[PDB]
Amino acid sequence: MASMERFLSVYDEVQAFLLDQLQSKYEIDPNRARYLRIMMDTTCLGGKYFRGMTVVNVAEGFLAVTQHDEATKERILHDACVGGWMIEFLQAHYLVEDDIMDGSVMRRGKPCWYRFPGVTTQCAINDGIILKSWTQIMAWHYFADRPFLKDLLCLFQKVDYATAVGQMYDVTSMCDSNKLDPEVAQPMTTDFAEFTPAIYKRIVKYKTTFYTYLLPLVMGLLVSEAAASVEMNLVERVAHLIGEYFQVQDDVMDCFTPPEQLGKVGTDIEDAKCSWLAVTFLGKANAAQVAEFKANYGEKDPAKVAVVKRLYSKANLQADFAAYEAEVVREVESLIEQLKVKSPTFAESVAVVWEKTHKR
Amino acid sequence: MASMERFLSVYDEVQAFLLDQLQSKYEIDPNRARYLRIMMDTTCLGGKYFRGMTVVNVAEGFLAVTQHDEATKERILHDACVGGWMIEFLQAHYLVEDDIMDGSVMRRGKPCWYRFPGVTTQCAINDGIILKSWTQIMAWHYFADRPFLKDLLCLFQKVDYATAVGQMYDVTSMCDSNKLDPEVAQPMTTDFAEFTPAIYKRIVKYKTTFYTYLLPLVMGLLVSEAAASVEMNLVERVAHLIGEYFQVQDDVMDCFTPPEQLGKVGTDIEDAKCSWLAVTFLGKANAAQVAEFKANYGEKDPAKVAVVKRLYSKANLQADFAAYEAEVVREVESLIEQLKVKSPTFAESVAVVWEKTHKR
Ligand SMILES: NC(=O)CN1C[C@H](O)[C@H]2C[C@@H]1Cc1c2[nH]c2ccccc12
Ligand SMILES: NC(=O)CN1C[C@H](O)[C@H]2C[C@@H]1Cc1c2[nH]c2ccccc12
Ligand SMILES: [Zn+2]
Ligand SMILES: [Zn+2]
Ligand SMILES: [Zn+2]
Ligand SMILES: [Zn+2]
Repeated sequence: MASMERFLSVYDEVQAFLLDQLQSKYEIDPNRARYLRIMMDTTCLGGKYFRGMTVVNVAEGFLAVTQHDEATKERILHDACVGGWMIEFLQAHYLVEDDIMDGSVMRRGKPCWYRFPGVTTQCAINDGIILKSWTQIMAWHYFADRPFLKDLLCLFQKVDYATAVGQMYDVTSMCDSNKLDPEVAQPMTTDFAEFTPAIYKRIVKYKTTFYTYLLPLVMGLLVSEAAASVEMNLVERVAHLIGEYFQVQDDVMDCFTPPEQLGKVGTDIEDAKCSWLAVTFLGKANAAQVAEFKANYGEKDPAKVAVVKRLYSKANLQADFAAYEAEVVREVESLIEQLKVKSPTFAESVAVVWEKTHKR
Repeated sequence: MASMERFLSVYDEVQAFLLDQLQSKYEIDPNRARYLRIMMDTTCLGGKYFRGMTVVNVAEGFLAVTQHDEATKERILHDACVGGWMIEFLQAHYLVEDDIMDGSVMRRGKPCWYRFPGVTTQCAINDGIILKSWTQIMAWHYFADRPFLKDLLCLFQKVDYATAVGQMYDVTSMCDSNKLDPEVAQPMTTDFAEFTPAIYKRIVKYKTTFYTYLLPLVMGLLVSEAAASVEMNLVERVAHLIGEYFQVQDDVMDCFTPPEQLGKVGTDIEDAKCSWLAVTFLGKANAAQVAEFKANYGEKDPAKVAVVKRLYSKANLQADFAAYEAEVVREVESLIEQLKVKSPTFAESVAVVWEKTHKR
């Protein structure tokens, strides 16, 4: 069985399980079951399934070098699929709630879920809640007697929290920290002093890397019973590095990838985000370029957004991206080599994760 | 130590723990720590702490009849407090997100959290996410080696899901079920056929009773190591009964308690909610009263809201409330007696829970 086909089949299985359980235990009626089915499908399907598949791919690496009964190999791959769907559903929660928080219009070439006519924000906040609850229902049902359940739930819990923290860092990244105050509306930064590489790294580390790289890699180890084969400090370091690179790419694409390819009109400039482009621009600009940036950043007006996009082009940030890319290739290859000391198989999974990120 | 004083002290302890951990592990800065402190305080404190205190009160019942070392009694009461705060923080999550979903203005005589000038919906959705994440961080840290941790996490997980499901039932309770469709905007019911006692019971059971009564009672048993002393089907039945009664009271107060005492302008009539008053009115009204109800329910216009409030007064729903109250007293006393068979101590805790609900 090709891994994707298996992964997708298990989607249907898990869907049927959750909807059947809503009918047999939660007194749900068929129309609300259908609404939840459509919500699940709309919010969980249609991406690349990179996160979930990584769990599968890591478990597959281990199966290739381990002795198991056929039924045990099937159980491990099933677990990896269910674990991969937990992560996909966790992502789905975040995208639903983030699109509402940000007033986003499109996601993957279709309207954000809250914008569907029969959903609205009033339902969609709650639908996002249900998405994350489903992660836990999946785990407790499929993994009830599993030796890794404790460790998986504790990991998942910490990743989810880190992610929420990172969302706070992200949506506040254009405020001056000294002024943040629930009681007082926030004038956006005028100095941009907090647009630094270290601060940027903090935002990305928490908002993206834990759920996108750390969780799938570690979940793949846990469902394999393989965590003690690896140095967890190395997994953390490589996860944070690769996940940073992934987010820098995303930031560049926000600004420069045409909307049909992105699936979205990018609005990071209008949203004053602490993006890689803004931080890097500010790391090389002269006084006049800085002053023009400050006059135009963070504003819906398209003439102002264009001035920022021009500032970026003429700053030749492509060069900085290529230098950043070269440094990450060094560090990621170094980490892959260190991982080979205790697990060559896992190191290869990490190499695959890196290629799929690097090329896309 | 009076139980409240202990409960409140443990709030400070847990707060310090979560904020210190954000600084030592999550790279948080002091201004964002302060923002999270104020969010926690605003959203978690100021109510009656009925839910959390019930956990304490049930654990206290058991301590009174059990032999324990002093240090064990302190550990059980500390656990009960932390467990009680999990529930308080879970409630806080729901109120934050519900107030946003419903576009509510006030909560406990103060602006809803999303309405604070330095919060906004964009932050508040996420703050509500963090609230629920904190429940899990508390459990894993305080209960890491506890024999009940599995059972507590699984229970909490199921209650939270039931609650989310119940929120879906509540916000869709004015739609015709046959028309619910994510793709199509929802004309509210014209027939009110789904305003029935059974349907009403389904909404309240899921939206309120599991988190308000079932979870605190069962948590109190789990932290006491006392769950096998009791018939869980009876706990469920009494929880659902008392929690129904609590919600009927709430519904009556929405409509008839002046706003300064409620802490809120009630909007259930404008919001077309399936409330006890609407269902009960429809259970006794004549044709002309029904037709006048349908012409005015579910509309902001204050002349229309007054017509509905008059319809309710002149229908003498006070009589139906008194009859409903009498029946619940029978059933709750019956259940309390059945609970005495295996645990007289627990039955008394349930009697206390009932009195605090019945009188308030
Ligand atoms: N009328 C506007 O659209 C202004 N707009 C709002 C964007 O949300 C965004 C960027 C900007 C200012 C701002 C942003 N984010 C913040 C957080 C704190 C303090 C200021 C901001
Ligand atoms: N302009 C208004 O305020 C109309 N108002 C909106 C209230 O939210 C509410 C009651 C009503 C109709 C409605 C309600 N809820 C629903 C769910 C599905 C379908 C119709 C409704
Ligand atoms: Zn966002
Ligand atoms: Zn982006
Ligand atoms: Zn509500
Ligand atoms: Zn109410």
